[PDB]
Amino acid sequence: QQTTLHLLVGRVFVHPLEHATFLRLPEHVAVPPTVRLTYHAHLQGHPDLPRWLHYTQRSPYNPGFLYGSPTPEDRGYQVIEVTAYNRDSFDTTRQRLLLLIGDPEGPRLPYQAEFLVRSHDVEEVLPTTPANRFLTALGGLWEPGELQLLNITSALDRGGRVPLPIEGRKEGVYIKVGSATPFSTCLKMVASPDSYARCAQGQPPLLSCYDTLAPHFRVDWCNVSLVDKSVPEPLDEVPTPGD
Amino acid sequence: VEVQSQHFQINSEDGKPLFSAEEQDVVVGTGRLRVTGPEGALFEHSVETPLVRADPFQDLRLESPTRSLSMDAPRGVHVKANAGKLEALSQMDIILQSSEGVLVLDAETVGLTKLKQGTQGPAGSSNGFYEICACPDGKLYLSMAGEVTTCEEHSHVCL
Amino acid sequence: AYGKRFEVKTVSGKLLFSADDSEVVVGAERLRVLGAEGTVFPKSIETPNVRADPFKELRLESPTRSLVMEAPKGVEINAEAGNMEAICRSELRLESKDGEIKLDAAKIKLPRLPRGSYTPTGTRQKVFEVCVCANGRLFLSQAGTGSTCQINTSVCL
Amino acid sequence: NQRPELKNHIDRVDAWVGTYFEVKIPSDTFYDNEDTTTDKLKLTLKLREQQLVGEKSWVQFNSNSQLMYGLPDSSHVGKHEYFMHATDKGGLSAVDAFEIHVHKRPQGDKAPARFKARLAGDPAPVVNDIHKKIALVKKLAFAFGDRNCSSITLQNITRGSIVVEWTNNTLPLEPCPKEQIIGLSRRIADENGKPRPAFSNALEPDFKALSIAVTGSGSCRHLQFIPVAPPSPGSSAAPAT
Amino acid sequence: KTSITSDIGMQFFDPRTHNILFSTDYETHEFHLPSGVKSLNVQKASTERITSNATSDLNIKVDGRAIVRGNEGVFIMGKTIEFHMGGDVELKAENSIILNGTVMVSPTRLPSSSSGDQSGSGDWVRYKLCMCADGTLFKVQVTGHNMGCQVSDNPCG
Ligand SMILES: *[C@@H]1O[C@H](CO)[C@@H](O)[C@H](O[C@@H]2O[C@H](CO)[C@@H](O)[C@H](O[C@@H]3O[C@H](CO)[C@@H](O)[C@H](O)[C@@H]3O)[C@H]2NC(C)=O)[C@H]1NC(C)=O
Ligand SMILES: *[C@@H]1O[C@H](CO)[C@@H](O[C@@H]2O[C@H](CO)[C@@H](O)[C@H](O[C@@H]3O[C@H](CO)[C@@H](O)[C@H](O)[C@@H]3O)[C@H]2NC(C)=O)[C@H](O)[C@H]1NC(C)=O
Ligand SMILES: *[C@@H]1O[C@H](CO)[C@@H](O[C@@H]2O[C@H](CO)[C@@H](O[C@@H]3O[C@H](CO)[C@@H](O)[C@H](O)[C@@H]3O)[C@H](O)[C@H]2NC(C)=O)[C@H](O)[C@H]1NC(C)=O
Ligand SMILES: *[C@@H]1O[C@H](CO)[C@@H](O[C@@H]2O[C@H](CO)[C@@H](O[C@@H]3O[C@H](CO)[C@@H](O)[C@H](O)[C@@H]3O)[C@H](O)[C@H]2NC(C)=O)[C@H](O)[C@H]1NC(C)=O
Ligand SMILES: *[C@@H]1O[C@H](CO)[C@@H](O[C@@H]2O[C@H](CO)[C@@H](O[C@@H]3O[C@H](CO)[C@@H](O)[C@H](O)[C@@H]3O)[C@H](O)[C@H]2NC(C)=O)[C@H](O)[C@H]1NC(C)=O
Ligand SMILES: *[C@@H]1O[C@H](CO)[C@@H](O[C@@H]2O[C@H](CO)[C@@H](O)[C@H](O)[C@H]2NC(C)=O)[C@H](O)[C@H]1NC(C)=O
Ligand SMILES: *[C@@H]1O[C@H](CO)[C@@H](O)[C@H](O)[C@H]1NC(C)=O
Ligand SMILES: *[C@@H]1O[C@H](CO)[C@@H](O)[C@H](O)[C@H]1NC(C)=O
Ligand SMILES: [Ca+2]
Repeated sequence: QQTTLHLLVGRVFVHPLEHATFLRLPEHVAVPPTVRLTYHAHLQGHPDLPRWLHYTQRSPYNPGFLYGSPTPEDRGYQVIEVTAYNRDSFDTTRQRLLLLIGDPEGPRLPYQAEFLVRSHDVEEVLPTTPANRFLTALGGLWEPGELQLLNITSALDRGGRVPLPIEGRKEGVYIKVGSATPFSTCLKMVASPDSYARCAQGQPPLLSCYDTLAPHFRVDWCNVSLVDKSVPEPLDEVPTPGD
Repeated sequence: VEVQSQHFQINSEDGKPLFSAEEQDVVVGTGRLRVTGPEGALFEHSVETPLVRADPFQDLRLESPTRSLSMDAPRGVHVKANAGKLEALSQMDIILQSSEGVLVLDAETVGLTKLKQGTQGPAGSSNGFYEICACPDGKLYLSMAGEVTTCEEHSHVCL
Repeated sequence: AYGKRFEVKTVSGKLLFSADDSEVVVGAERLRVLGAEGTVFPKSIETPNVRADPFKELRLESPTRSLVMEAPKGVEINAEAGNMEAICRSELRLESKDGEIKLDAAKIKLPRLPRGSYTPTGTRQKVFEVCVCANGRLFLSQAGTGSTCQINTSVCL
Repeated sequence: NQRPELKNHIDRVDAWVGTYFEVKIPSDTFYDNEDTTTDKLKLTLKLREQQLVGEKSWVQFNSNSQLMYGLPDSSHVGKHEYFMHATDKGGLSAVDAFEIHVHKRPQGDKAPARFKARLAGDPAPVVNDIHKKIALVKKLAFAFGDRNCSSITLQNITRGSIVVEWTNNTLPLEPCPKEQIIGLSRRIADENGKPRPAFSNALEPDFKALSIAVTGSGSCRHLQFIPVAPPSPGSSAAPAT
Repeated sequence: KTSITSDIGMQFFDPRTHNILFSTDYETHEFHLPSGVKSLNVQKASTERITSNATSDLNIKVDGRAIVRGNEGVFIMGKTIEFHMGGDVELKAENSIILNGTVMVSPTRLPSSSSGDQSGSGDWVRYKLCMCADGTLFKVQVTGHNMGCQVSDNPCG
């Protein structure tokens, strides 16, 4: 029933929920695609998940997903209970997960870039292979350096709009990538006010260096947030208990 | 009236705690709270209780102002009223479904308000029409339409 | 403080706080709960009105049990702009011990009745057929033998 | 033709008492398989069940341009619900239920500036006609030179003669900025209260303008702005203990 | 009793940190829910979803009427949906009622004709039900004997 997982503060953690684990079907057989499941995870002893966790699922046929980046104040031991609820036989099953929020290892990541991928949805990015493909595609522009995901969030949580299904329009996702090596000239130029001025009236964003994410990743280029975490925030004042 | 101390407490006459405010967090020991404000409580995410009552107001009103209300229970949904009545209204449709089971209509009298009329003419095509029969089990079944009665001809279905 | 009842009131007289033995009355015009994972009330709630926020949908769900609703004076269900769907799996029972069932929709469909099968001799049980009186009240009559849905005495209007 | 889908919800329209409020229906609220946009559908507003909204109601829906406009009354504080029906050429209708909040302004009684304009005639037709009130507010905004009607916040209409009092929502709450108040006074009338010719031209031909006055409120409640004021006496509360 | 009368009310703050732990000036200091409450009695609960425990029912007990209003539809799911109505059951739609699935009816309570009650000579107005291909129901007048569902016109559109 229970399972133990390891998590690092300020990093993306994804644990897909699949019919095979909950329905406990035989390994040598495959679960029929006609089955339907609607999981609902919640904190133990409480009716919903904490702030830093998120649950998403497209259709009952598709597998569910738990994601989110733990916050430093949420370090320790946590228990998450998942209640799978079949929609055909109307019978439920329960499972537990144990999460141990560790601590980040190695040097800090002080250079962060927030993108906006309009060619993918939060369901198609959570699995490991698309995320790795995106990381390798972005590695060319940020070379030298290694990129590790820091935050993934659906656009609908950021005041987005449901897209009209005309040809291929999708909600889009926000991906935050952190690294320790300083940005190249291309990323600095993209974040320059000239691009903002250009797309203010409708001119295409300035892009001199060769793109690599295309055509598999249509990215809104003049909306890319650059954050430098060098010179960290000063210590906040604290009150000493009086006599 | 300003009370400046480290631990404020209100007890019963015997000594059972009734209320306590300190640096840690406020605690209500009587096991009941009551807010008399007209705006009422404003929750954030969810509420987990095993019983919802309507005090002496004698009227409960569940409402979803701009989206669809929905109930759910895997073991079944029960609605009870010893001396009341059910009035289901809808401006679009009323769909009752059962994937595998039956639809029992237990009532001494059942009335159908709206039902049009059709002239009985042999010239029309027999196909595309059916006649409803009810065998002593209680279930209903269909028979191919015809100029004469045919319920007894296809009475094998509920054997 | 000890005693039987502790209260706070304004000069005109208005209970801003009162912690008696039974309950703790608070005069706040609006209580706000800011929990992120929800709140748990072991015993119950007592409200005359439940109203979802104007961006979400109410959902009275029980995760692994049945939902029982009691209302002695009657139940009314309204869906002003949508179907009043009711999906089950085992049995959908509409009971009325000493009343009636009325269906006032503009049309009625029953598109899953078990289709019959042809039998030359058939069976001998009297398969009743359904016939409607003048005022819309249904009744059952014996299978095709002599008379028709007639033979009803005076039970319908 | 499959019935139109409700791609995006509205579910909330905010409004404050007195100020003119208007909302344009977004271009992706509805979507049909053929028309493919809400502007090609037929939008209508309904109160409840299927009954229509009366022409005397404080909320009106201009369907051809797909706009909703209104001026909530002083006694309509609270929450209301409505329905938006989208009908295509095939007769299929999609309904979206939304809710309108009418709330009192945060500066309801702390407004630094309170105005007053006197108009000859009767106030009975004006009070019970939303279109006339909208026209009056728009004419006032045009007279002041500001094309945005959302600034003016009407408060009261009296009997006998049409005496209308309002505030300027743009004006800061604290402290009272006297200089633009006196500039508006110069642009609107003279020192003795006789209206500026531009004001008379703008207000006409709806009503007849005779005189206006501007008093103080908020922090500087002891000041009158029309240049006939004896401004020196204020609170005048200086006792001796 | 132990009464306090004032224009504002009692206020308690810890001298060590000088933070108001509990004030009765609700407008300036909002009220936070104190831990340990088993039941709550509020005038209006603007929640978003009500759930029972992982192993308990959700009982809804009232004494008067219960009014349910979903402004965009009311959806009910489960295994066995029951309506133990003590009076009348009135489904009043406006476009159609779709009685999907197998339909049954109690024969022991419905008025069933008996054999040997041909006393009524007068042929009162009566109808026999009929099931169109698409699903719509329509009644046909009964005149003679041994007649079924043959109709020249098209009643079900
Ligand atoms: C993020 O970046 C993408 C593409 O790079 C933009 O589509 C998106 O919104 C757009 O933002 C730019 C400026 O950042 C703006 O020029 C675009 O049009 C404006 O829209 C505002 C909306 O109020 C108008 O007032 C203004 O006159 C322009 O027309 C805007 N696109 C749209 C469709 O609104 C960017 N989002 C954010 C939050 O920056
Ligand atoms: C409520 O008060 C504000 C004051 O902040 C008014 O805004 C000003 O309105 C006037 C006329 O409506 C405008 O002319 C002001 O714009 C400025 O005007 C000067 C000339 O006076 C120009 O030289 C400037 O270039 C600028 O255009 C405007 N002030 C600002 C900062 O926008 C507002 O109108 C008033 N409400 C109403 C209903 O009149
Ligand atoms: C990863 O992205 C998510 C996207 O939602 C971030 O969650 C958001 O975090 C901010 C910062 O806390 C929240 O804003 C404010 O949070 C405070 C609590 O500190 C709260 O009191 C305020 O009311 C306000 O909510 C924001 O709400 C939250 N988003 C959601 C949907 O809850 C998250 O912080 C990001 N994490 C990292 C490491 O980048
Ligand atoms: C989930 O919530 C349900 C709420 O019903 C919990 O079950 C209830 O637990 C309480 C314990 O405080 C039981 O009260 C006890 O009842 C017995 C017998 O009546 C009585 O002798 C005791 O003095 C006490 O009052 C209550 O009966 C019980 N109800 C049901 C229906 O089981 C349950 O424990 C909760 N589970 C978790 C994991 O939180
Ligand atoms: C009355 O109940 C029956 C039983 O569910 C409904 O039949 C169901 O109708 C839907 C839609 O027509 C079918 O879904 C379709 O299934 C096919 C595969 O067969 C798939 O290719 C389509 O994309 C679509 O998903 C469903 O299979 C069918 N169920 C059965 C058991 O036949 C019927 O629609 C209900 N009547 C009304 C008026 O709603
Ligand atoms: C008229 O008023 C409306 C709202 O009161 C203005 O729309 C927004 O106004 C706020 C603050 O006034 C700005 O921050 C937004 O950028 C405005 N939205 C836009 C411009 O799309 C509107 O700009 C006003 N128009 C005039 C001519 O004053
Ligand atoms: C904390 O200690 C410092 C000593 O430097 C003192 O000045 C300060 O007042 C203390 N904090 C509080 C809240 O009293
Ligand atoms: C001004 O409005 C208030 C609102 O309470 C009303 O009582 C008063 O009669 C109004 N005065 C005039 C002159 O219209
Ligand atoms: Ca809605």
